[PDB]
Amino acid sequence: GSSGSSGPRKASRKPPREESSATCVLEQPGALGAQILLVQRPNSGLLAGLWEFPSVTWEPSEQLQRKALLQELQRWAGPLPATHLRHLGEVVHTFSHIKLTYQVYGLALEGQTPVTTVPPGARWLTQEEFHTAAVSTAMKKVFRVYQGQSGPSSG
Repeated sequence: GSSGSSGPRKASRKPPREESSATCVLEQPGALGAQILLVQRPNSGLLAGLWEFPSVTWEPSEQLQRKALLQELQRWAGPLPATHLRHLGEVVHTFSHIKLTYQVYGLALEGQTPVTTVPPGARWLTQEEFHTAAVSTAMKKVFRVYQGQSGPSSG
């Protein structure tokens, strides 16, 4: 009985109070070692026009979420795996009179083919580059979480 509506983007009807989204972290091997991807929103104003990992609307089904979750990612990079995707914890930030629910997702290319492609709305930075990057707390929290289950060690 999921009450409330998801995706206040459309015609302003429901309050932001109920806002859920599923963000994922895309990483790929490089000369240095491994760099992640960071996209910026066209929005302008408060918490608008900032850099942060790509995300998609919230899905009730553990499958629908991952499915669409990738769709977006592809829009930026392109070829995105499926099995490599795995949910790693979550990030829920409580605002003054609002409640946001971000789903932390990790996705890295063990040894698959690179993307060597990206639109003018997405930039490929490193792990140390992201931090210094202007990112909203919410997002900054998703990273530390994604780092958890992630290591170079064999697999």
